[PDB]
Amino acid sequence: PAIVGDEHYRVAQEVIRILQRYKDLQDIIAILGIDELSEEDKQLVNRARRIERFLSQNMMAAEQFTGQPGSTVPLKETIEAFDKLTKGEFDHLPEQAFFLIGGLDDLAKKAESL
Amino acid sequence: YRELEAFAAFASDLDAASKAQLDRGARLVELLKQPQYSPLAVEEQVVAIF
Amino acid sequence: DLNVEIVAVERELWSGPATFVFTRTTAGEIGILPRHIPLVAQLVDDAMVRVEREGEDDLRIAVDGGFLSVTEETVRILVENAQFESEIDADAAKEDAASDDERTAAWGRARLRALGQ
Amino acid sequence: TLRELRGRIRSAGSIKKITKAQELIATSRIAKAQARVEAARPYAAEITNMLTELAGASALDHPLLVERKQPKRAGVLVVSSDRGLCGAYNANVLRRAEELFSLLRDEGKDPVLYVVGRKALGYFSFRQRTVVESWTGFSERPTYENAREIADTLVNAFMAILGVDELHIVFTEFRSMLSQTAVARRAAPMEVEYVGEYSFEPDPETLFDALLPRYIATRVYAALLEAAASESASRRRAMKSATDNADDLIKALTLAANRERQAQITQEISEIVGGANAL
Repeated sequence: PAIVGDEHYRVAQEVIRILQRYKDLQDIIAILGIDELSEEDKQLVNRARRIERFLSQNMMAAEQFTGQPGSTVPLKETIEAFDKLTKGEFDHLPEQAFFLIGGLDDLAKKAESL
Repeated sequence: YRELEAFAAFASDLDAASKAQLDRGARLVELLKQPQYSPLAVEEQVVAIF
Repeated sequence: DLNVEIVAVERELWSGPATFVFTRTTAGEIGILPRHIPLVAQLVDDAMVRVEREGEDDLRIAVDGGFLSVTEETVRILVENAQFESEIDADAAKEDAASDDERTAAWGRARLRALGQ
Repeated sequence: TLRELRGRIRSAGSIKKITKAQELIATSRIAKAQARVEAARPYAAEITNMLTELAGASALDHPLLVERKQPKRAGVLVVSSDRGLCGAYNANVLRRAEELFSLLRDEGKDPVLYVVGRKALGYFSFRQRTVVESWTGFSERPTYENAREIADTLVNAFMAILGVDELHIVFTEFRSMLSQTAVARRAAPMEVEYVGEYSFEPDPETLFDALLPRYIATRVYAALLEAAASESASRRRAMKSATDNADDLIKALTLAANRERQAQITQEISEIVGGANAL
């Protein structure tokens, strides 16, 4: 936090915490599935999947493979988007709306698309 | 499809759109199925995939 | 002749043939023979049913808040909980007959009125 | 690492055995619950028949049959399992329940929760939505006593204390062993359906009033039995899925254990022959 700021650090640590809890639950996810978790952990997993997919991005170099053009997300927008994600502000959108999306505005666009 | 195929076997029911995707994939996979020693010229491959 | 179908909400209890069926409906005591006009009647809270059929002994049923439907062919008794006389624990009936709860007391009285008490 | 993989293999084998046993037990209990539904059907048919006759001889003005002037509140009876391992079952119910709420919210009626099942009770306890009353311990094997209690509470709330102007039941219909769908039914006010073309004692109106609560109790009982059968079917499917996942995990862990075993043998041979080749 002395370097990137506490707004950035807090969001990054919350994201890492959510993903670590998801990795810990991976065993139950593999055998039984999301359904048998506790409600707290179920919500955590449902937003952990969305955080994991939102970390994906349509890279510029990917244009030769996907055909889609690439996108650049400024750091402030990334911090705000992941802060919203960790707080649950996007738990209603489908998970696929986060694949290779690269931004809040384009996320809303794809959510409208689906 | 190949993710939806596994998902469907255990879901009680699926959306009409999901069933449409399943039925399209079950035909695409059969389309790509091909016998041995029977290569297709790109002229026939494009039509088959079409 | 009549075929008496005592059917509970959970399961069917009895479906044998019968010649006469007697029970205390909310309008008084009623007896039904074959070809009785179609009828629907609510049994009283402590209603008991007595079935007379060819050969076998009279069959007494404790009925909890049942309904009696005389039909062209079947007299169907729909019951919440129905107990034959053979299934009655007499001491339990005697104890329950004095219960404070109105429904429990009515059910105990129905069990007794079947028990011959 | 190989020790961890062997332990994981043992764990997955034990879980495979347990889930396989649960799958077979769930098949047997599907059979039992469906047999109970079949046993309960004839009473429902006959009570519906006599209700139709009474209605044909009734004014149809009982409160259960007429829409409140301004519905400001509505009851929702969510039927849910009291034990887990049923896969999406509870969620499929609960999601539908919330869908119904979104409708009720859009219609200006705030839902009031009545919950049957421990899982739905926890579901709502975490979302802090207050349940007025909850019943538990009979979703696996319901009895008409529980259904009568539920129906009496719901009907008393409808007649009313704040009370409700409407009540729905959300439960998982079992249509076939493959299909189990959460549906929401409005169980009051009932709508009269004129389908087109007897005596009563003392009068058909009093019999109608005494029978409508009984009919609602019977329908709640049928819904609970349907939910139990659907719960057992979902448990069978979820346990089959868990058994398949455990078998796949056992296969993957066996491949990993074999790779680690070969790697350890090769590493040991490398150390031994490096020591010989030095000496």
